[PDB]
Amino acid sequence: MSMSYTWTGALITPCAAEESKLPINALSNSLLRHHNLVYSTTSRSASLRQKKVTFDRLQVLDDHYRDVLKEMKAKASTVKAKLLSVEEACKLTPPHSAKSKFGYGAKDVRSLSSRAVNHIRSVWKDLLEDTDTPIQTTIMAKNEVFCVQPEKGGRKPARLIVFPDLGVRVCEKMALYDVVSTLPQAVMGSSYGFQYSPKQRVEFLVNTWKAKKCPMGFSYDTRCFDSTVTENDIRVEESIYQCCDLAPEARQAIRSLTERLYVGGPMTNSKGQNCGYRRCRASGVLTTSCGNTLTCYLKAAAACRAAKLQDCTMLVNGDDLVVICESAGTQEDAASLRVFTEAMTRYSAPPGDPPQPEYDLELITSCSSNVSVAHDASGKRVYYLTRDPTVPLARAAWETARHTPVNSWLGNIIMYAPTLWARMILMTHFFSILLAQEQLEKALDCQIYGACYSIEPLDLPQIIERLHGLSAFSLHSYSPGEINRVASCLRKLGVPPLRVWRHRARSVRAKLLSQGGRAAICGKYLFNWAVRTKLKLTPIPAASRLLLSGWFVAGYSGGDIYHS
Ligand SMILES: O=C(O)C(Cc1ccc(Oc2ccccc2Br)cc1)NC(=O)[C@]12C[C@H]3C[C@H](C[C@H](C3)C1)C2
Ligand SMILES: [Cl-]
Repeated sequence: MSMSYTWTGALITPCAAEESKLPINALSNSLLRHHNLVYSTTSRSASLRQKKVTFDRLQVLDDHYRDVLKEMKAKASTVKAKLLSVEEACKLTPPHSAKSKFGYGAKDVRSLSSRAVNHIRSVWKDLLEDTDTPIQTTIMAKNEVFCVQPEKGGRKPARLIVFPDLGVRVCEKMALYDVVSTLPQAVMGSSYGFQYSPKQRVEFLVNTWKAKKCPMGFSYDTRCFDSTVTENDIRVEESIYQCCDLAPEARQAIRSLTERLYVGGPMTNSKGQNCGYRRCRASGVLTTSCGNTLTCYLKAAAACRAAKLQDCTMLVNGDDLVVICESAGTQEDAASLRVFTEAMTRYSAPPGDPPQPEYDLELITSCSSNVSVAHDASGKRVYYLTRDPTVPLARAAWETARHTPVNSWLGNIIMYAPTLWARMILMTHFFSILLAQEQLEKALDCQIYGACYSIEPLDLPQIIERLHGLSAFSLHSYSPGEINRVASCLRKLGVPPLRVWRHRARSVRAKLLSQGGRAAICGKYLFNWAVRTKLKLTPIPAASRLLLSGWFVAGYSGGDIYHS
């Protein structure tokens, strides 16, 4: 019986200028034409999200709960985590990270400047000596682009982001970075979804589905997960971390950061005004992904035991949960789900949209995607993940008409490379401009699982072949449903139908060819689909000579992480 937030009256303010509408770049229209369906959320709607996230939490724990928890601790107690030298942690800080309120900035932290490392050290020392005073935090409204869908009641309010000053953030890395990158995997084995690259996630889903006599799966959408995480949920997370073999110093920091940061604390807007008090999960700390995954898995697994799902498998990614089990008859299934929801609700994690049993894999949506099918060169059946490309496109359009620090279009191209909307529209549309500006060599930033990475377009082919396999360049005969969903979308937004992109693709693939080197290996593999005479595509050598290690290991959303 504790509120997720208390508010003072202070508005959530923006620090910069917030553009809500698409500018009208002549280039933007080379992609999307109905630029009035595209929109970005601003701190103008923050008060609506505030109502949504502010609620009371009732939570009753039980035997199933305690049994699973105990099993988790057991596995946790077999993990050993080290600390991180100020230096080591400083390197994990993104070049563009928010500057500290204490004189220095991101580059100063990255460049191990003196003033910075001195504050970072005073902060660390303060964590060891004071284990009670609530650390201060800032609450900003996020600004993400979407498309207008009248079927949902128009537009959606901006999401909130709550984070601590850069000093603290670098400490968090020193104390927990190694833990949140190892504890998760060790406690929930194969259920931990961040250990998989696209090719592996698909493989884990299909295999698990096909491994059931009469498969039955569902996705469980939790209404505002972060807001439901109770203080006991966070102290429980801590007790799990504490199971690891930690340095007496790392233990004091972890305990101190839990009591002072994670379990809640006060918030101020950009103007330094007292905004409110948080008593639920902070969206912008390092343990956000690890914490949500651990806690989402804990409750879910215990609910499976109250509902009696038969031989079930779970795949968790933060607050995103998908469950596949053995069917017990459509009616018994519907009922096992209602008890599942009832158990979850008791664990302080009610849902938004109530879960619904599904019997067709390709009709399940987890991590905003679904399995679909296509065929490789030798006409073999190949599975891959995809989604409605509306948002992806509406954003790929906004990022063409306004410069953005991190661009999703490159993340989508990588993660959804085998899809047809990514290959015929994204690759085509972008490698296009990266020629009308000669930037095939210029590295660009993008996020994956939260971690930030610097990637060069000219390396996409090797990368893709690594996450999706070589088939991803020769997939044909896509399922009609999919082909149709994309086409339907393109018509909605105003994006030239697939045929137009086929033409553009042949062209682009050309200027890229009559440019040889690497720009021609991209036009060769990334566009072998826009030419009748299809050249033979074989294993890329420079595809092995690349370690994508850090990539798919753990999740770091809101963790202010930068991988190099
Ligand atoms: O922010 C995150 O924490 C985050 C998590 C995430 C988890 C599981 C996924 O499983 C899938 C789902 C479909 C295909 C393959 C795989 Br493994 C995909 C993404 N998003 C991104 O990494 C992304 C990467 C790229 C593409 C999207 C949007 C932005 C840019 C954020 C997800
Ligand atoms: Cl179909």
